[PDB]
Amino acid sequence: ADISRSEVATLIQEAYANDLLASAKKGSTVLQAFPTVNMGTKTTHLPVLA
Amino acid sequence: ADISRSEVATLIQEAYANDLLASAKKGSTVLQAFPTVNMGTKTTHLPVLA
Repeated sequence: ADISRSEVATLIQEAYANDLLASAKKGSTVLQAFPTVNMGTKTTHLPVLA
Repeated sequence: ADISRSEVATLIQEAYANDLLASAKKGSTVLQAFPTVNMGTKTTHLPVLA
């Protein structure tokens, strides 16, 4: 009688797009706000006036 | 059997840093605010209308 969508299967293709995929990534706040010191070991001692 | 941080003892040296040590020193307010005079002797007389 006629050709439905099911009767032509994969001769109609379904497409892909990635317009919604690219989520942006956010850094640490405290690395942006405060000064860093590089440590070379587990402990550093910092004298402060008291 | 395995090696712990405590089992390594003082092969791991603790570090030091002076980052937090420095503090800015503050001068007298009155030496900023008022006109000063260089004295050459203990006592100076300044007459005023009374």
